[PDB]
Amino acid sequence: SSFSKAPQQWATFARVWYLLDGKMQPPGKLAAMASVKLQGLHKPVYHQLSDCGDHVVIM
Amino acid sequence: LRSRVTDRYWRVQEVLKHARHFRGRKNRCYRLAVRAVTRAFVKCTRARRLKKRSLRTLWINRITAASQEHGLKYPAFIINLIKCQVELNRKVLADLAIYEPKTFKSLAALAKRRREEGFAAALGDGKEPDGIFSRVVQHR
Amino acid sequence: AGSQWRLQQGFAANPSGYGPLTELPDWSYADGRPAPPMKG
Amino acid sequence: VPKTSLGSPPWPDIVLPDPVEETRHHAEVVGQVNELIAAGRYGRLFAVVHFAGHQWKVTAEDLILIENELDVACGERIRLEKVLLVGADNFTLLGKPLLGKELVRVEATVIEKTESWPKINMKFQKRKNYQRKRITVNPQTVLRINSIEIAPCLC
Amino acid sequence: RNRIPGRQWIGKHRRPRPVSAQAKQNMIRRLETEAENQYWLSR
Amino acid sequence: MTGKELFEMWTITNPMGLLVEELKKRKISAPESRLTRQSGSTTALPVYFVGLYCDRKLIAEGPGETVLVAEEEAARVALRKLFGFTENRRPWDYSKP
Amino acid sequence: EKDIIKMLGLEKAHTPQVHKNIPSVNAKLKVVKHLIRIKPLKLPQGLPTEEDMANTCLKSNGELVVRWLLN
Amino acid sequence: TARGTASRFLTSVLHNGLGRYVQQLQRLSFSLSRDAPSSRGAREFVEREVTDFARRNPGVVIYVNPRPCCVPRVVAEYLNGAVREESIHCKSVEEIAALVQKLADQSGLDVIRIRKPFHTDSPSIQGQWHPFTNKPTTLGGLRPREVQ
Amino acid sequence: TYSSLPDDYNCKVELALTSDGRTIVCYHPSVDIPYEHTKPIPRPDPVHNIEETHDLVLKTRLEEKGEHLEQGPMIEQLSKMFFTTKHRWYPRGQYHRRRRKPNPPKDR
Ligand SMILES: [Mg+2]
Ligand SMILES: [Mg+2]
Ligand SMILES: [Mg+2]
Ligand SMILES: [Mg+2]
Repeated sequence: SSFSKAPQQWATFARVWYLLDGKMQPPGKLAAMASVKLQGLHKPVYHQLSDCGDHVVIM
Repeated sequence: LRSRVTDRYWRVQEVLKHARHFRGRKNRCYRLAVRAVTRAFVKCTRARRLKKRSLRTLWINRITAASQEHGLKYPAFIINLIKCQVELNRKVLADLAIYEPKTFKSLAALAKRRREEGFAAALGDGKEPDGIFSRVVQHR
Repeated sequence: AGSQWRLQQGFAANPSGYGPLTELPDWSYADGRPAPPMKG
Repeated sequence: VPKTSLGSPPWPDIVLPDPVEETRHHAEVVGQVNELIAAGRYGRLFAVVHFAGHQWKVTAEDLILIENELDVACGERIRLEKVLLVGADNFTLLGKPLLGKELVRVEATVIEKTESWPKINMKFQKRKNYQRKRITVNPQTVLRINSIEIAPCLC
Repeated sequence: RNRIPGRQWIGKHRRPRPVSAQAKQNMIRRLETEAENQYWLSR
Repeated sequence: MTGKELFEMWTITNPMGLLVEELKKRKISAPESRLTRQSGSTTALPVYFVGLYCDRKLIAEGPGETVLVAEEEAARVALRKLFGFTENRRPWDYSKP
Repeated sequence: EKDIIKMLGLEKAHTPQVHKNIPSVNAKLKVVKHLIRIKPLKLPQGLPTEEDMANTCLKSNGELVVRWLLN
Repeated sequence: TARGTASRFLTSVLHNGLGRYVQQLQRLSFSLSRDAPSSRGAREFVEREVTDFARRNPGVVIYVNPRPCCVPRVVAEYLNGAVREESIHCKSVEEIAALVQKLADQSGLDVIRIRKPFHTDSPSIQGQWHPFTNKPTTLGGLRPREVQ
Repeated sequence: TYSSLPDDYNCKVELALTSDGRTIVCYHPSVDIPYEHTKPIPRPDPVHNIEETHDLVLKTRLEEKGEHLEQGPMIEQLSKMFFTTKHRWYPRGQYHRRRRKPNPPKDR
């Protein structure tokens, strides 16, 4: 919690890489959660103007 | 007695000061500025009305994000927090989610516990079993 | 929301209805003397 | 016993602890939190309070702006009676829906009694020659939350 | 491609917009409230 | 001092050295640096979480854009925890004695 | 219907109004019964006395309490 | 218009009210006229209740200047060096008193759009959210498709 | 033992109700990452530009790395490296450059 300003900022707004196996999965149900992760709607620090968005890798 | 307007400079400037940051000829020409300034003011009032709705939607989105991060859905979290007589609004809930992660996890655990007690009561249909967190406290 | 639950439990459908959250005064002097009553 | 897809509900089965053991564990947890409060091992406290129709999450040395004028002079201390939530790094106390006055005490000093910037309110109707312009200057107050105290009177 | 002749909601041929379960539930709730009202208005 | 940190006004040069000296004074052998969490390492903007373990017990953890920066931040966090300048510390007492 | 609502004192929505249970007003309530919710007024503690006028309240469930937040 | 004007965050001068409260009004200069009809309210204010205000607020230096001026003015100078000039032209004694009390109560900061109704330093007690604050750790810190 | 949420991610929630029943308390001590759930820090140290004949020239070779590209390929490389689009890196005109606030407000 007692981080400096710049490392705290980096930790809070860091990008995350998620994996998603698409074997025998509906493309729509894959795409809904992939889009949620892409927008960043799973972050409490989310905002439309902020660039909070994580990478999604679908295999 | 001929009367003419002598403060027209200030009359024009009172309108032109609100359009200095515009684009095109609307920041210079008075005819094109009066229409643009009026639209700016109308949009200002409408967006003042809509700012509360936009911020409430943002807070709700952040609460959904945090709750789903804790493995819980937003409607369930809200209704169980209400059933626990915890009257924290969406702004405070989003503030806690962003800045008080342990407190938000505790609130999510309490909401999930209340949901489990409600489900157990509904399944049992028994009056004598009462949940520990399902008790209602009246005004004192 | 939970207006139906509050109605069933007997409270107001709105948390701002005759509840202790609004009926009670929300501030007082640090000396302990009571604050002037609220207009609402 | 057959095991089909719809023969069992699609959620984990939940089992709840027995009420007497739950009450004993609750007593133990309350005692531990109370002993932490008595020892004063909490570092900093934040509190969610209800004031002037809004809920504020404030800590010590905090600043808040209230959109209405109060019946106090500048520099006066005020006890915020409605405290819904208190929290520290280790424990957290919730009200149902409010906490106790003897349990929590929050003090705020009045700093500035001012007025807001001129807000524009204009109504306009198309091709009806209806324009109405108004200026709003809402009085405002500034409060500095100084200290948040908690007492060991926690049963 | 699927044009609606005339206006959407006034002409002889209108838009075939259906009735939803939410609308049915709202009407049922209103009917229950009115039944309670007409019971209380009896004696 | 309200809203200010310790190292913002101290401006030390070797946080890890200062931490190891303080631990030697406090009878601790040495902190071991371990990469706790990370997100992306081949990208241009990585993030690394580096923790310091004393006798396999976590004492501090710090984020950074690189491993060295994360380790330095973890050392600074450990120093702040040791010296009592935590962000959640007791606020200064402003009262009449 | 608008005039009946106006004369019943129900101009403002979601504000309860107390009325008699006589047929004279029951006729108007029947006329506008589709715009109103009607409940019976319950008095667990009796009618409010002259010393309890200023400490009463009307709950959402319909009982008019005589002593509301004493002390 | 917020986009057309300036803005600032909620703040206090020199952490006012933290250790002690210091009144931000430093000096108050009234410029009025002894015979102009527009200065009648200012004259009555000076006759009646400028002394009471001075006694109530000993931390502000009050100057009064009767000079041949057409519009009466009040100049409030604050500890920041901020100067607020108001016109008391053709106002009642009660209006003058209300304006003077408002000037005394104000902090002297610019009256512009305030971005937030609140301001605190270090609001991240017990931590601040980062994407790793609520994710479980795996044995050995292995990646999802990494084989040890 | 019982817990509505798993105690594996950063705090251990223990809920309780006061004897009066009007207060819900909860003890949530933080959780440290165990030593067995971490990996050693990787060290990258390689000086392949060193020369046994002239160390000054060896240092110069490793320090004089330079490269230049056109705007098109440079913006393409930047977009590929930061996972953005090419449109972000193009400049803006005077009308947009001069309307930026010289002294934006700062919080904290
Ligand atoms: Mg409104
Ligand atoms: Mg009102
Ligand atoms: Mg058509
Ligand atoms: Mg038609």
